[PDB]
Amino acid sequence: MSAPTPRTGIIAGFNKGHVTTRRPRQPSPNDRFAVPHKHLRAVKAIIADLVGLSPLEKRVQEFLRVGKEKRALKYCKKRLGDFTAAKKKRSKMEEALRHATK
Amino acid sequence: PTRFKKCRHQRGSTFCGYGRVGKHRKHESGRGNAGGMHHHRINFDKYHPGYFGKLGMDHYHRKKNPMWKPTINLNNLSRLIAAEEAAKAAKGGTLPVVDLQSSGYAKLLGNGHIQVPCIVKARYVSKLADKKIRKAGGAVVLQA
Amino acid sequence: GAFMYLNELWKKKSSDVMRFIQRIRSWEFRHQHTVVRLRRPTRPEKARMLGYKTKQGFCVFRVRVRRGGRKRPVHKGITYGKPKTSGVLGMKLNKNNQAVAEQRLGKRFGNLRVLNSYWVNMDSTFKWYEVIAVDPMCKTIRRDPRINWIVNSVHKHREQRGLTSAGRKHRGLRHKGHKASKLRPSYRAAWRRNNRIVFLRKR
Amino acid sequence: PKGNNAIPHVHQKKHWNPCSSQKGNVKVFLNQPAQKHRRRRLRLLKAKKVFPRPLKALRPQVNCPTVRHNMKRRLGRGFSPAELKAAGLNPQYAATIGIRVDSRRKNKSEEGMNVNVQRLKTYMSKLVLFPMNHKKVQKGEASEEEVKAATQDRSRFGDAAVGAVVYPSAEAPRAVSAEEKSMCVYAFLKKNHSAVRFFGTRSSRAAR
Amino acid sequence: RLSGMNHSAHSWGTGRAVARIPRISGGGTSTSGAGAFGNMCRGGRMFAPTKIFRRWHRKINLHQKRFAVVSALAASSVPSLVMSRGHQIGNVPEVPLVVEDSIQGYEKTKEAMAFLKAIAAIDDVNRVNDSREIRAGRGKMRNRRYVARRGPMLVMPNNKGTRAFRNIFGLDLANVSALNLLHLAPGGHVGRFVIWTQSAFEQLDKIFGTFTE
RNA sequence: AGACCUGAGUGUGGCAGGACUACCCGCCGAACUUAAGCAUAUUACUCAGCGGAGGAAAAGAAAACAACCGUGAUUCUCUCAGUGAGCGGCGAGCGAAGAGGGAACGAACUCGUUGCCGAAUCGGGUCUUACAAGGCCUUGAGUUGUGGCACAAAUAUCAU
RNA sequence: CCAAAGAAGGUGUUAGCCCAUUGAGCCAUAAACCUGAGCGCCUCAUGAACAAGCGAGUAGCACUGUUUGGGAAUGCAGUGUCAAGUUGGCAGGUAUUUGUCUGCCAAAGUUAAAUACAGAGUAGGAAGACCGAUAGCGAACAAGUAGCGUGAGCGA
Ligand SMILES: [K+]
Ligand SMILES: [K+]
Ligand SMILES: [K+]
Ligand SMILES: [K+]
Ligand SMILES: [K+]
Ligand SMILES: [K+]
Ligand SMILES: [K+]
Ligand SMILES: [K+]
Ligand SMILES: [K+]
Ligand SMILES: [K+]
Ligand SMILES: [K+]
Ligand SMILES: [K+]
Ligand SMILES: [Mg+2]
Ligand SMILES: [Mg+2]
Ligand SMILES: [Mg+2]
Ligand SMILES: [Mg+2]
Ligand SMILES: [Mg+2]
Ligand SMILES: [Mg+2]
Ligand SMILES: [Mg+2]
Ligand SMILES: [Mg+2]
Ligand SMILES: [Mg+2]
Ligand SMILES: [Mg+2]
Ligand SMILES: [Mg+2]
Ligand SMILES: [Mg+2]
Ligand SMILES: [Mg+2]
Ligand SMILES: [Mg+2]
Ligand SMILES: [Mg+2]
Ligand SMILES: [Mg+2]
Ligand SMILES: [Mg+2]
Ligand SMILES: [Mg+2]
Ligand SMILES: [Mg+2]
Ligand SMILES: [Mg+2]
Ligand SMILES: [Mg+2]
Ligand SMILES: [Mg+2]
Ligand code: NA
Ligand code: NA
Ligand code: NA
Ligand code: NA
Repeated sequence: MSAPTPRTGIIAGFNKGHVTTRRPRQPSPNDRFAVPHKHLRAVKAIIADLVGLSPLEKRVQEFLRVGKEKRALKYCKKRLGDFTAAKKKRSKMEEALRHATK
Repeated sequence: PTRFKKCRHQRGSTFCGYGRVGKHRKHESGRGNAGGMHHHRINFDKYHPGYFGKLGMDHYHRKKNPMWKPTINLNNLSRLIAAEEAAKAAKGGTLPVVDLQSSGYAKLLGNGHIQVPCIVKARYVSKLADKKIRKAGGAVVLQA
Repeated sequence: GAFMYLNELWKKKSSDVMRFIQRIRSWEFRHQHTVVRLRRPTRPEKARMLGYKTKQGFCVFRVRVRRGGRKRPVHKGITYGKPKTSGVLGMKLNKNNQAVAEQRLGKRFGNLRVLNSYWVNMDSTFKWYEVIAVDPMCKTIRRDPRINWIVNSVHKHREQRGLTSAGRKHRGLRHKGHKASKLRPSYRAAWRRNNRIVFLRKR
Repeated sequence: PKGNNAIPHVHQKKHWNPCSSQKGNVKVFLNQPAQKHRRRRLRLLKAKKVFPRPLKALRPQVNCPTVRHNMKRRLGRGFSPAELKAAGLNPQYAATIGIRVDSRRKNKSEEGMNVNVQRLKTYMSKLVLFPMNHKKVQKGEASEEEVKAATQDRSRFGDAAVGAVVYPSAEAPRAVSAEEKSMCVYAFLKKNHSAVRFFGTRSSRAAR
Repeated sequence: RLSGMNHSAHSWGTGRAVARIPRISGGGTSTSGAGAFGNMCRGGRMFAPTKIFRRWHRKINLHQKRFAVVSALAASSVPSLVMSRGHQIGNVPEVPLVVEDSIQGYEKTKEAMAFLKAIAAIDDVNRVNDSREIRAGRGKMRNRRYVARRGPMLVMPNNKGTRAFRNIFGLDLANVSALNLLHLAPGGHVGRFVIWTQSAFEQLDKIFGTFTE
């Protein structure tokens, strides 16, 4: 764990600020939020296989079957409100299409 | 005190300095700053120019702690030095050290003649202040 | 555990199987009363999350609230005053339907203490919430350290004062800092602080 | 007439005045001396009740946040578990011998950690721990002479054992360095300032 | 705030041959139709009813307070100013009057009275004693029934020694560490008769300072 | 026959109901007024109306500030600040927050989850001077999960 | 003559010594309270050393209404639509698409103090540069009374 870059001791600059002996960022219980969740993913996969697809997912999968993937992204963005969520949903549907073929 | 007010001198006057013709009515010109663009425009325009309109950008959520930057000049630097240290201070020798951020200042400006040479620790400085204090036998040390 | 599977199953609410279950349930609920006592919660995972325990003294009631916006109850839609306060149909209640259901349950059954509630179903005209209630006179409740607090008098009709989760939601206590500065501890308290005229003794 | 006066913005157009028909919105301080007396009497009563323990629990020394105040020091909410561990104390046990603990506070530097570790060391050196049983005294527990000679701190900040918060000492007078007579401090500071002021535009120009 | 305004009290109008002041509503009473809601009407509301927001207390600069106390102390040492303020000091040995600290060990009011007779403050004490009387107005109907003159003020170095002096009528007790201007210049008049203990006298230079120190 | 699911009747043991309502919590909510007119605005997130607690109430243990050399639940005070914030027929008017000095403060805990257990749990009888945080019994309730142990102030617990 | 008591009430005029008061103290106590977490006994507890998860019609988002200093939206409500969790989410006060950084981890719950009492009570106190019987509460008095109104109410 690299020690942080020391400050320069002046009020302006790239590493401006009073000079102290900086300590590294200590581990936190919240650090486990970025770790992959294998059991949660397995439970979600079982539930998804059990229940099937939602109407949004069916519409996006048909959009992806034909060449229109930008329109699938637009539809996802309209339904979800966020571009990151739309891209995640489109990627999940692409992976589901690949899994269905294979 | 009520005994010093004009109400006591006007006992028996029946008008209290407001006249028989005009009288003292409730609100004869509106309430507050009413009519600053009509029927009080002369007053507003000759006594408070610039009142109406818009100017400049908008700084949403202005925190004034980040902008804190008091200034001190070169001829005022003896306020931050004890008398005995200024007694011994001289060019080419041991000089008192002034910490501006601990004394309450951020920038050294440099107007006038510096009375006592010293080493000034300052966050900011002017070019004229830096040059003048270096000529006078002192110095500036940047701090944060 | 099984909780993970039930939780994911209830997160998949738009699937075919859950839509079928919810349609049958909405029909069955539509053909019942406004307030219905249940032996067991329809969603045990959600009930246990919100505070329900399968112990003596815990009760579940399903409460039904009609859907849609508020109508101002002015005669013939006639309002007098400025045209600003003239809308009769486009106004909205400043309190959510979950809070309304909790308050209806608590006002109907005054011997119980309302703890929480959760959404179970909704159709084109109705919305159903399951409300958890606790009996303050039960020995199991009065001797359990984790539900003991509800026996005290400050918790009488907390749902009517908006101290439940839905009450906090519509009061704005879901937010902190610069998002709820004028809403804390309450908007009335902030208004009092900001508007009271202060007269220091020596001034 | 009106004449030349400041434009008034007195802000009294609400129903603050208590009259007939109006409850009012006012706050008078006529109970200020009585409340000061009550607070002092309650503090003395609490000190008598919690005798011989210090009235105020031990608190750390912290730096004030913004750049306007970062040169100032004050008392924190409590000692971090890192500082307690460095001083050799369990946080849960320290919470029982009158030490405030703060799990939220992070130590981003060694100086502010060392000052608080020194505070903890001084407090634990001056601490007198009464035995649970005076007949069987365990390790690290006071004897009967220390128990009988105990005294209460009763200080406003609870810092008689460790003193007030320490500040950096003033630099002694010295001579100007040869590099200090020649270096252009304004040029150095302006170069450093402009490096950040025009970082994005310089990078864009270099890329294009 | 409700006083004088706790009525319906609407105005009758102008068609009836009466003034337009609001009149009390109803009938069957002597108060019906009586004028209400006015400083001139009987049972009405006073002009500008008094509030508790009035500025009762004042801020005085610390240096100005210290200057006032210092001036009162300086004036207390001039025998002619003390004489002109009203005190009977025609037999006291010296002004400023400084006595030994052995009076702090007195346990009996008769010992205190003997000391007062010895140092000849008994003339001023008798002055206030003879001056005691009943107040001359509504103050005695309030809790201000009796009045008397001021008399000497005995200053002690600390809080001890007042046991024999607390019950003497016409003698005030003071602590050198906390000197009050309302007692050094009663009524705003400088030249109070002050009896110093030796220790209180020697504390004065350190308490108030010097022109240079 | 029987079960258990859903729902009744009765017995037995309880509780709710009204008053108060200064303050406090939730809703609902004007207008006169001011803008020298008036419709946005203002009055005012106020009066009146309808609920609900308590000696206080509410809030409260960071999905917090910040941008520091950083701080550290809530509440309150002075200050910030009638603001070179902002909002506004940018008019009349309106209008906060962080930081700082303080008050207070032994201030923190509980559940769901996840692991590992799994009825060890709860009522009810009866006994112990005991409607015991105890023993014994009990299908009565509960396995559609009550209870235990460990989750950062942490690094096992469980024996003997 | 008394004063460790001068305290201001009463008594046929203006009372330290006529009376009551003005102090150490003394006596008596359901429970609670406080006191080596006072102290025994029985009983019952109990301390120290001998890998995965983390709160879903939720958070968003759209439209509408409202609220806010919050402004390409500060909160909230209705309805539609509806996540992530293996660039994990949320905040960082100019909307967008990026990618860096910082702080934090929502959608169960409990919690004392410092704070209010702006027309409340209960049991007490201290008062006042206040009012002084057309005043001060409507009410110094068998006053919310007598009286008045179908009544809500009004009210000496
Ligand atoms: K409706
Ligand atoms: K209308
Ligand atoms: K605040
Ligand atoms: K002053
Ligand atoms: K007008
Ligand atoms: K408003
Ligand atoms: K502070
Ligand atoms: K008397
Ligand atoms: K991040
Ligand atoms: K709470
Ligand atoms: K309050
Ligand atoms: K009260
Ligand atoms: Mg005049
Ligand atoms: Mg005129
Ligand atoms: Mg509404
Ligand atoms: Mg709050
Ligand atoms: Mg012990
Ligand atoms: Mg009156
Ligand atoms: Mg007279
Ligand atoms: Mg109201
Ligand atoms: Mg309190
Ligand atoms: Mg509370
Ligand atoms: Mg406003
Ligand atoms: Mg459990
Ligand atoms: Mg013990
Ligand atoms: Mg014992
Ligand atoms: Mg939603
Ligand atoms: Mg508005
Ligand atoms: Mg607004
Ligand atoms: Mg969470
Ligand atoms: Mg007084
Ligand atoms: Mg009369
Ligand atoms: Mg009267
Ligand atoms: Mg009357
Ligand atoms: Na006189
Ligand atoms: Na009630
Ligand atoms: Na503060
Ligand atoms: Na006395």
